[PDB]
Amino acid sequence: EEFVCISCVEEVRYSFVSHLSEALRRKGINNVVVDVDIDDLLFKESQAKIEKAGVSVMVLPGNCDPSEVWLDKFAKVLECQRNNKDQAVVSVLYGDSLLRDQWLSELDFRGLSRIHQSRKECSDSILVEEIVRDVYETHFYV
Amino acid sequence: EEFVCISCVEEVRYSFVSHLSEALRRKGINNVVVDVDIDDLLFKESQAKIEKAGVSVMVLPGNCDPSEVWLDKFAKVLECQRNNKDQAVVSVLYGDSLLRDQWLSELDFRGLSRIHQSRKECSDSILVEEIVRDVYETHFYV
Ligand code: NA
Ligand code: NA
Ligand code: NA
Ligand code: NA
Repeated sequence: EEFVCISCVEEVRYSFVSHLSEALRRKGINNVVVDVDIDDLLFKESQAKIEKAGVSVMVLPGNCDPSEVWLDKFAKVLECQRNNKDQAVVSVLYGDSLLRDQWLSELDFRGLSRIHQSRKECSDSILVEEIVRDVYETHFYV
Repeated sequence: EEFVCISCVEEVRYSFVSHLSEALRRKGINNVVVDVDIDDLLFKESQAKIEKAGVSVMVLPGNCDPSEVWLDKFAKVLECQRNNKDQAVVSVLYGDSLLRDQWLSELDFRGLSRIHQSRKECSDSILVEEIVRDVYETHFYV
C-alpha cells in the first residue's frame, strides 16, 4: 500500500491541509500529515512516515521568505527523499500573498519542478483537486 | 430542485467556503455562494438566490465583534428568510480565534439556534462534513 506524506506548517494543518488529506482519502489514496513545526524529537519519530511515502507533498508557506523557511523547516523533509528514490516530490506554494518569484527560485535551486500554486480568486477547493489529480494520475493510476 | 445559499465575507470565499460548497455539491446538493461584502447594487441583484434557497447557511466571521458585523453585513441576509418561511437558517461561527460567547449571544438575540463552530485543533474538513451532514439529513433526506 503506497501512501502520500503531506508536510506543512502548523498554521495550515487544520485548514487547507485537512481538506487536501480528506480529498486524497476520498480518492482511495492513503496519506499522513507531518507538521514541520514540531520539536526535532517528535520529528525524528516521524521521519519514517516521510521516508516510506511513495509521494511527498510539501505544502509550503508561500507568503513567507523562503530564506527563513526552507533550511529551517523543509530541508529535513526533502532529505528524506533519498531514502527512497522511488519517491516523488510535489510542492505546493500556498498562501493569499505569495512571494511567488522568490519561491520559484528557491524550488529550482532545490531541484524541484513539480509545483502547484495558490492563484488570485482561484478557489482552494480547485487547488486541492488539482493536487489530487496530479498525485493520482502520476502514481496511483496506470 | 431545492438549493442551499451560503453567505460569507470575502476573506473566506475562496478558502473555507469553497470547500463547503464543493462538499455540498458532492452530496448532490445544489448551492450558490453570496459574498456579503459586495456593493448593495450587486446584492440587490443577488437577493433572489437567498430568498429562493431552501436552506440559508450563514458563514460568519467569528473572530470579529458581532456588533460591527451583523447589522452591517448579515441582517440583510436573514431578512431574506421571511420571503420563504420554508427556509431554514444554519449558522457557522468560523475562525481560529472566535469571540464565541459574543457570537452565541448575538445569534440567540437574532432567534438563531442551529449553530456550527470552529473548534481548537478540530479540522476544517471535519467542520465542513458536520455542516453537510446537518443540511443533508435535515432537508435533503427523508
Ligand atoms: Na480525512
Ligand atoms: Na495546480
Ligand atoms: Na464546487
Ligand atoms: Na459542527
